[PDB]
Amino acid sequence: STLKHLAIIMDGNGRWAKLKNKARAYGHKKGVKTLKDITIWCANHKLECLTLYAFEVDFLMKMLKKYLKDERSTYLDNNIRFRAIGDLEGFSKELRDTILQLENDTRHFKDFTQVLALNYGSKNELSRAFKSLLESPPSNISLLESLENEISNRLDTRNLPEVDLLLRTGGEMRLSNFLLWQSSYAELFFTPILWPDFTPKDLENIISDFYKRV
Amino acid sequence: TLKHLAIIMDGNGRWAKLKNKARAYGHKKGVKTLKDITIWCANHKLECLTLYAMKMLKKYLKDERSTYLDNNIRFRAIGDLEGFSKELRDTILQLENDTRHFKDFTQVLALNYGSKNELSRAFKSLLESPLENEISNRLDTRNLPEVDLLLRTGGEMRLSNFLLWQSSYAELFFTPILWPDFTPKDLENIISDFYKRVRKFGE
Repeated sequence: STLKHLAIIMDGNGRWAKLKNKARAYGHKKGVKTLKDITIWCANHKLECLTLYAFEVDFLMKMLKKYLKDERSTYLDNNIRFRAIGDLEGFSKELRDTILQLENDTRHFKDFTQVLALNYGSKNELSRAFKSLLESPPSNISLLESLENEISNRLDTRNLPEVDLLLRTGGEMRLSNFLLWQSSYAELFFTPILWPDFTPKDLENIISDFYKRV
Repeated sequence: TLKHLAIIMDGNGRWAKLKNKARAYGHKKGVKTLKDITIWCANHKLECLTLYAMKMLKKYLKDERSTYLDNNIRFRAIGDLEGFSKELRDTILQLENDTRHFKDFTQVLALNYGSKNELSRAFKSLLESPLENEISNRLDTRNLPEVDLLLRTGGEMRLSNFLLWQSSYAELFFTPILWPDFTPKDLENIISDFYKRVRKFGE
């Protein structure tokens, strides 16, 4: 309805494990679970887009690819379109290929899309969109004065609705270079609840307040 | 470490309807707030103060020219100045010129400003006359530091197309206080909080 695109900055995973005198890796696992819970909830409640801010380095890109392979079924199952934003060029060929794969094998699900920000940075994304216009300018570029519409479609999020509600768990109140362009008019919410302790119920209360604001 | 403070002045209209008066009275009051906050930031050694902001503007630039000079306050405007009259543009440019010698504190009024539009003008500039840092220096704010604290008065919680690129890592603050009721005292509590926050992430 009024809330079509929800974006979430998942924070508090490490800090969570710590507070329970546990290993950081243990926190990132519950975090990943909450992620699944949150995307399914959203898919089941008619939301069009859900964007998650996700991100030796050679090993983490391997866990991702194994991760994406693990959940490949859960997407196709619930009919969730997978999409990835960020600088994919910085990933291993093996990973950038699993992603482009999962993306294409889910392109048809046009009702609810789950977007993962991987090796993503708003300034960088906008930089790449610029590099795109310098390499492939639009024919009527000489007759143009405003490039906002040109820029919007060169962004990784091309064809995705603008962010309606941007949420940050973990207590911090910063944007952290996340969807700056796409969140220029998004309703901002913040909560001290660590990501792993974040449940779908919390999401409901927050969404309830969203409408109140509107 | 608090060098650049950006503020979205909002709530001038609700303040007016509340006191049962026309918007003009609220904006009139909001100009005093602006002046007081500005002078307060100069006295406390901030480096830059950016404010998100018709007949009133030319008037303001006219009657306040004196306080910018007395207080050693450098004036600078950002936004799309083209959309302004040939007369309004002169006052603005002239004021930037009559104050360019001040180097300690700078006050930036965002006039006819849009963050998406500013990025659009810098891009166009780059194409025309040729990464992240190159785009940055093409922005209206090119010579100022990144925003450290972005505060929004009025109660609303959204950036509203304001300094999006320049505020990517800024600490966000929201206050229900309406711009005309906002005082230097409110600003101080907020700045004390900003430092408490800066101390908490390192723990």
